[PDB]
Amino acid sequence: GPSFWLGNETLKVPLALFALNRQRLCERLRKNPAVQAGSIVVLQGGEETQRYCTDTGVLFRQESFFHWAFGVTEPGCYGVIDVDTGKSTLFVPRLPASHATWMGKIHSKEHFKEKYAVDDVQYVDEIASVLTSQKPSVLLTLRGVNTDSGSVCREASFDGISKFEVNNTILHPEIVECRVFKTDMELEVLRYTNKISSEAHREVMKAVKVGMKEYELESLFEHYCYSRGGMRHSSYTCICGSGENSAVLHYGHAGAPNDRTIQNGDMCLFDMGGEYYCFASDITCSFPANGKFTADQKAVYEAVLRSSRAVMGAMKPGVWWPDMHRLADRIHLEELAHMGILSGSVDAMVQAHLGAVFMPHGLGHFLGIDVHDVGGYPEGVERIDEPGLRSLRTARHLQPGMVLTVEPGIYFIDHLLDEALADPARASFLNREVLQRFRGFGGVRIEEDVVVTDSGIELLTCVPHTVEEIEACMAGCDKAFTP
Amino acid sequence: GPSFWLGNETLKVPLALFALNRQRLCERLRKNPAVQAGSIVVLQGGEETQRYCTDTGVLFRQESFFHWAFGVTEPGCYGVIDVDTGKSTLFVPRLPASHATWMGKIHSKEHFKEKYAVDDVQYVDEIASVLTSQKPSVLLTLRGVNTDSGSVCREASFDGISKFEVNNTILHPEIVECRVFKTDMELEVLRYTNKISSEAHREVMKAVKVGMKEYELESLFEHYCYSRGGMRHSSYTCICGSGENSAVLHYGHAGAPNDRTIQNGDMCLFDMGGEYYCFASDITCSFPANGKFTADQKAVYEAVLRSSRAVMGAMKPGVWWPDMHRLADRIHLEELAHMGILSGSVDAMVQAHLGAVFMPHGLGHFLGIDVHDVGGYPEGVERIDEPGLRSLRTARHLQPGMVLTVEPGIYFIDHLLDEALADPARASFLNREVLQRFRGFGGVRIEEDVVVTDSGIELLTCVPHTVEEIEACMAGC
Ligand code: PRO
Ligand code: PRO
Ligand code: MH2
Ligand code: MH2
Ligand SMILES: [Mn+2]
Ligand SMILES: [Mn+2]
Repeated sequence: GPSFWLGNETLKVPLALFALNRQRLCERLRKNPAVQAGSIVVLQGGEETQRYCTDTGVLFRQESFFHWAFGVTEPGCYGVIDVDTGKSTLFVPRLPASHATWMGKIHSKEHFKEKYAVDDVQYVDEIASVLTSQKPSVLLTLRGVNTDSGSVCREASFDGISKFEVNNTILHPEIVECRVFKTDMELEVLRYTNKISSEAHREVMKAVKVGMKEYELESLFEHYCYSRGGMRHSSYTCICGSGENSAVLHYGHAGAPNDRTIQNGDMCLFDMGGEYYCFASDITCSFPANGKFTADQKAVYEAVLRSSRAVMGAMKPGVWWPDMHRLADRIHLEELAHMGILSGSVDAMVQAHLGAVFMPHGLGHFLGIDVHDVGGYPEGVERIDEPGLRSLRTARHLQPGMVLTVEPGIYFIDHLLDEALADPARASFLNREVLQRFRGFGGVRIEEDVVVTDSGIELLTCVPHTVEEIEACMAGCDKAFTP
Repeated sequence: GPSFWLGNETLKVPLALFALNRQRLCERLRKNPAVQAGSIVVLQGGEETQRYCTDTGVLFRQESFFHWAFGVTEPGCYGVIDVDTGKSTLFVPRLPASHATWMGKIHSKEHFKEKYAVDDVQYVDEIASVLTSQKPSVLLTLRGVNTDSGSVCREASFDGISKFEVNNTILHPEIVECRVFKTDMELEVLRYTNKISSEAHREVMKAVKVGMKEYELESLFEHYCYSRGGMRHSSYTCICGSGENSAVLHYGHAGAPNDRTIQNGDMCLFDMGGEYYCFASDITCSFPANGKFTADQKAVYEAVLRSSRAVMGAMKPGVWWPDMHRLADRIHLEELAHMGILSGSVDAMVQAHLGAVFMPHGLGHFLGIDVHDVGGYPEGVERIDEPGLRSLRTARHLQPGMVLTVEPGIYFIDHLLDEALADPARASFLNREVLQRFRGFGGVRIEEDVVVTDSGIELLTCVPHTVEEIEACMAGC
């Protein structure tokens, strides 16, 4: 069957991937005792947008649930799936004749049927008549809360939908659960997004020079991903933090726009990931700007490497993800004590939540069509109300097919360090005579993407993440070179 | 005073630029007989957005009117201007402590006052209290219709605004008219955006090879503009049309996403422009993929070059922009007739609107903060209901300080050609036996950005646009 492909060395993605997702969704809904016979899933695709009131078009990127079910890149579509039969119908806009002058060929409905391997294609303005003819019992629309944004997924609507019975509660938890477990075809795409992003990270590490602006490397990363990977989008705005900016977890946004000059002795923390056909990647490489770790930089880096490796070695089905976060905390505290930054009982440090001073974010998150992917907190899975752990994007137990980031880090964040020094329950663990030397260090994060298997994990990422590999990469060594 | 700068060789833009815009706006409002003493202009900045219901942040780009007035890059702000005194007050978000962990330094109000050279800075949550203290007669908010999108500019709102008298009709035409006329400081930025975009077009022309995907050149263009020019955004989605796609005027969007392989013998039409600090550029280069014009490609190309140069040379204050569009039409028809595609009286072809078959779009448009900049059709300026001219984005007469694109083109668009061939009033002019050789040609567009001066124009763009220049650039010369 047909495939999405951007030529050259880019990945061919079979449209069968989306047919399987639809099949899996129907199979799950058929098992759901509350789903009525004759139900139809109704999804509304994204629409094209402009900047504010101007006619400046914004490049259209499909809504993620609609993409997951259909793989459709055109704006203005709807899509329906008959639960009982699995039959799929794509609704496409009826375009004006002038479209052929300004925007491109006005493809036939049959063109879209063959392109997307759906069972039927109709025009959007006929949706009410088409659905009436199918005599559905209930329309299942999409409404629910994203647990990272807090936003409500807005459900499909069309003129005449009020004449149908509409249920907007069943579908969201079910399609979310389908998205949590990646198919073999989806894993091929996530292997590819990690491959290209890993290559781009290596090119960035080879290119960094003292005196460059952070955004020069953002630009290079995105250029590699697009020109060599066909990744028109990134999965999120590139985080290119040098020096003290490496302690700012989502640095690089419009208010702090990757505009610092890289200086000798700085650590760089580059958290970047290209997106291919709406599939994410998320990789973080930390490294010295000048290509040579100092003793202090090596020690911090090695501490995060130890926690990364311990978590990856422990991950398997049945493991509770908060336990991995606590494991990383304990290891960071142990290693910071071995460095002389902390002293005393690590057991007592953990009770005082001292780990969250150095790692205020979650250990890692589901990844998929969204970089912070859906399904981390389904009903009954509670957020843990403690420093650090409350920022975890899931508190689930690991199961085969989940895709997670593993991204421990250690940072030197002045307001968190000063809070600890003002708190009698935490202050005594800090050795200011050594800590002072790490003020303004920034931080280190080591992030890889992994798949939970039947017995452990598969590593998707291939970047230089040991001290020796990093120094070798920055010295221009071939990838195949093993220091 | 302070300047916006992204380091390296990027342009330092003085924040005085925006102070001058605020002063010019107040000067216009003070002359408006409907404006009451004690009025305050209230603008609302753009807010950060995410992809649909996800937490995936969209890179924030400021709303154009707010940028024009204040130059502010942070989301979530408001800005007000006392009309009588010109005093400016910026309102910034009061950020939570966690901002320092996740997003960066929590700058003080004094930092923002120094950065933006405004008279006062307050927190957004104080806007109602601050404005109440000033006892305004009326708040002037922004509402009006963009004549390219048809969308309504949404006016500022804040908690408590219902307690004030609000006027939402006066401001839009006045701030639009100020944007139409670029200051010398604005022109310096548009010279720079054209400089970097021109350099990037040259790099793209040198890099094009048969067998590449169109999007490889989109990527290179944007990489040059960002890494070398500090242009994090483009002014619009890059149009990288090869072969038949060069006849698709806004090719490159998500439904036709620059995904064709460039083939030997194809024409390329690359319409791309980087954006620096929310100032646009818009440049188009057309050229043969293999670096050598065929006779047919050269003839089409030189026809568009002729109209490009004729229009630029005729532009001066007082010229009616529709006349320039018709001038390009007439030249195209003359040249297509010389090539044997057309036959008969060019005067009669013009009366039949045949030029619009080959150039269905407007000759060019205002350019500024937005690539299709505001103010093309103020009240009293009417759109001309004829093929081609109806797509003109302004029907104004030219005046000094206006910034225009000049972008004639000739395209071979099947449905327009076929409609003309069905019409006995136009079919006689077309020679099917010659036209058939140009079916699937695509098209040629040549675009320059210019400023109207007291005596003529100043050309901002510097790209290879003669056949000799193009072939030399592409041969690695
Ligand atoms: O948002 C998160 O969960 C991770 C933490 C570091 C940056 N991204
Ligand atoms: O939209 C416009 O007015 C011009 C015509 C060709 C592409 N841009
Ligand atoms: O977390 Mn990247
Ligand atoms: O027209 Mn660009
Ligand atoms: Mn991540
Ligand atoms: Mn233009």
